Parts: sequence; C-alpha cells; structure tokens
Amino acid sequence: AMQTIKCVVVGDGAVGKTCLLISYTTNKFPSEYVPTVFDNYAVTVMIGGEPYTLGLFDTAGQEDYDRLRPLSYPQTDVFLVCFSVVSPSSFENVKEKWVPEITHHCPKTPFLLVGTQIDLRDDPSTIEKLAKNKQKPITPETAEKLARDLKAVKYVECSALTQRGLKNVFDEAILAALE
Amino acid sequence: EERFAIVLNAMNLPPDKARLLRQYDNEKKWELICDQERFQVKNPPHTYIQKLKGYLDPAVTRKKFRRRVQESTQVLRELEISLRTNHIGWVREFLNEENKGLDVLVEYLSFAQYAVTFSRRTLKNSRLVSKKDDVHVCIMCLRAIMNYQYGFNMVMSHPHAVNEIALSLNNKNPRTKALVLELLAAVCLVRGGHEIILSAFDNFKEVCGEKQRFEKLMEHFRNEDNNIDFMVASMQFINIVVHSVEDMNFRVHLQYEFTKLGLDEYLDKLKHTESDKLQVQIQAYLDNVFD
Ligand SMILES: Nc1nc2c(ncn2[C@@H]2O[C@H](COP(=O)(O)OP(=O)(O)NP(=O)(O)O)[C@@H](O)[C@H]2O)c(=O)[nH]1
Ligand SMILES: [Mg+2]
Repeated sequence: AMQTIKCVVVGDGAVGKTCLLISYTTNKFPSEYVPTVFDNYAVTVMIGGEPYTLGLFDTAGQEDYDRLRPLSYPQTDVFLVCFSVVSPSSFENVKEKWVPEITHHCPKTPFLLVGTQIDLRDDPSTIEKLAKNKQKPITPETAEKLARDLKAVKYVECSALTQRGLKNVFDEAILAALE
Repeated sequence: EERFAIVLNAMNLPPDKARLLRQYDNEKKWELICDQERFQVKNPPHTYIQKLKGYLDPAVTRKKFRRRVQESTQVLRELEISLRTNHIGWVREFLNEENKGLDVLVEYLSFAQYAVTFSRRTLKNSRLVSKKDDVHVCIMCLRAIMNYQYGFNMVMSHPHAVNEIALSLNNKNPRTKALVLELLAAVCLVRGGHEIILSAFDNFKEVCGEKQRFEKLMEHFRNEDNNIDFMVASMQFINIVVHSVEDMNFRVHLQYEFTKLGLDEYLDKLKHTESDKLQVQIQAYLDNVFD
C-alpha cells in the first residue's frame, strides 16, 4: 500500500523540461540538447511523515509527436505546464496549446504554470536577441496574471542551471496533487 | 513486431521519426502498446459535429442559440485537440461520408465570420460569435486536418474551404492572420494550389469590395508596426505567390501587382529591420525580383 503520485511535464520544445527534471532528480545539468520523445523517472518523497513514490514523466515539445504525447497522460495527478521566461512565443503556446491540451485529455487534474530559465532574464545577450524581434522577457507579474485566468493552481519559476526555485516547484506540485 | 507498426501508423509520424522509433528494442514497443491500450479518446467525431450543427440551426430562437453557443469556443477547442492529438483514424472518421466534418467546420467558420465580412438576425447572431476566439480555433482545426495527407487533399478539393480561410485574413488578431497566411502558403506550394489561391483572392476581392486583389493584404502588412511573426508570414506568402509560378510572364505580372500596391517602396524601409527571421524573407523576395 505504497502511495503513488504521477507528475507530467509539458511545454514547447527547448523550453527546458528535460534539464529541470534532470537537475532536480540528479543534481547535474546536462549540457547537450537531446530532444525528448518520451521518458520517465521515479523518486521517493516524504510529506507530512508519509512516503510517496513521485513518478515523473518527460514529454516531447515538438508538434511531430502530437499524437504520441497523449499516451503519457492517463492517471496524471498534477501537470507542470512550462514556458521559458525568455521566450514570449512559448508563453503564448501555454494558452493556445498546452492548457487546452491537458484539460481536454485530463479534466479535473490540477496544473502549475512553470516559468523556466529565469537565469537568462537579466542576460544582456538574451535581452538583445528579444529586442531585435520587438520582444522582452516575461515578468513574474505577467505570468501570474495568466496563471489566474487559466485557473492554474499557482505560478512558479526556476532555473535548472542554478537550481534557484527548482525544489519549490516540485514542493508545490506535490501539495497541488494531494489537495 | 507488428502490433507496433500499426500503433506507429496511427501517429501520423514523418518518415524520419518513424524510422527512429522503429529502431527500438522489442521491449519498448510493448510498453508503447500497453500505453495505447490504456489510452481512451474523449468523444467520437459526431459529438462535436452535432454541436456545430446546433449552432447553425436557424430554426432556433435567439435564446437557445445564445445558450448553445455560450460554450462554442470550448467545444471548438476540444475538437481541435481531438483533430490534432487523437489517433489519425479519428480524423478519417470526422472527414468521412457519414460525418462530413469538413463541411460543418467550414460552414461554422463562414458563419462566425459573416459579420466581419462586408439575415439581419444571423448578422446579429454572427456578431455574437465574431468577437470570441471561434474563428481562430476553426483555423487551427483546419490546420490539424491539413497535416493529414488525405485531409490536406480534401481541403484543396473543397468548394469553399480555402475561400473561407482567405476571408479570415480580415480578422483583427495578427496571430490569426499569421496562421491563415501559413495555411495559404502551404496550399500554394503544391501542384494545382496556385490556381486555388488566386481564385480565393479573386473571391476575397469581390466580397470585400477591393479595388485590386491583395489590396487588404498589403494594407495589413504595411499597417503593422509590431508583430514580427505576422510580418514574416506575410512576406513569405507574397514571395511564394509571385515567384513560384511556372509562367515567367505571369510571374512578372504578379510582381508588378504588388509593386502597384507599394510593396517595393515598403520593402525599401523594411529591409533595414533588426529581425533575422524577417530579414531572410525580404532577401528571398529581393533575390527573386526581375528588373
Ligand atoms: N540558461 C539556461 N539554459 C537552460 C536551462 N534549462 C535548459 N536550458 C537549455 O535549454 C535547452 C533545451 O533544454 P531541454 O531541457 O533539452 O529542453 P526540452 O524542453 O526537453 N525540449 P524537448 O521538448 O525537445 O525535450 C538546452 O540548451 C539547455 O541547455 C536553464 O535553466 N538555464
Ligand atoms: Mg530534451
């Protein structure tokens, strides 16, 4: 009678989903980009004096796997819907793709809005690239408003690179799943 | 293994991705198979088709109409996800002789857009659904249908479908305009596409009362200060429509059409852009131009 929790990670390609999963479980940041098809990892975790098995499911961000990805969805307890804070386009896809898609396949399943790559929010080289394309990074406030409108449990952000906010992301996911 | 290469087909994978999956230990395939079995779809195609027919039924008082359509956007979003992420067979059923999904979808889009496009009751009703995201979501549905080879073909052969897609260029959301242009560009690139596109833009001109065809396309493209993606999609589409034709004399006539609408003068300023995505489209156009 070991208790189980299934957490599934989604969002645009190259947003950071695999790094954040690997940095959190393993404490190392993987330097080579290798696009995901599907993967899963498992971890033991204690909340309120009780152990749970936390299942973690990595998914493909790219559209070509659009009919493969929903096989990862059944029995999901909590979703992490991720976007990069330095990619407005990935932010937009949150509303247009990712939230509609998990709500359709898994009604009544909580999700968190996860801003990723926050370390890059102050990198001038990054600010410069967005600037040439008439863009800026996403501010916490802006993301928080979207999280409200789409009925996310809450908004959280992290860097898989610095591990800042990383633990708290998963803390929040667990709590969201047991509420 | 063979209960796998059938699950493989249902996923509409490009050959390079299918090949990659194929070199998978016979164990993994099994896990994939188990995953499919575990997987159930939400609704059959006629669920969504019936709702759309309900929205279109003029025998309904305004009351039930307003109440029926209060979830229209939600229903369209569920149809779009179904079209885009269910097994490809779900799409075939939607498109089939019993269902005629493509007809109802095109019909609803036309209705959603009727107001924007310029019986007083249906004009009133349309205005109800024309300020929501319905149009945009219908365009997304068409996009999903078009990623399926057979579905792409039905869109081409359809009497109204690309006509209506072109009409959506009038939608005030630049994100919507971009998507339309991407769809229009894709159709234009396949054999027989160019004629369908010109015919669609002739139809656009008449219904919208333009002086010359592409008039409003150019308006929107000139008028837009801020959305790089829409500008990228506009430039790309223009370059395909003038420069992909077989007849060189036709190419130059097409080129001058846009010249008479001030593209050349506009690209004069625009070529100094900072955006590298837009830069490449403009360059491609300039490289293709005749003297
Ligand atoms: N600076 C910074 N870079 C990051 C961070 N997380 C990921 N990256 C970089 O982002 C790129 C892609 O990350 P990855 O996790 O592979 O993305 P993904 O979301 O799984 N994409 P896919 O859907 O294809 O699997 C890699 O260059 C990785 O190095 C971060 O927190 N900070
Ligand atoms: Mg990856």
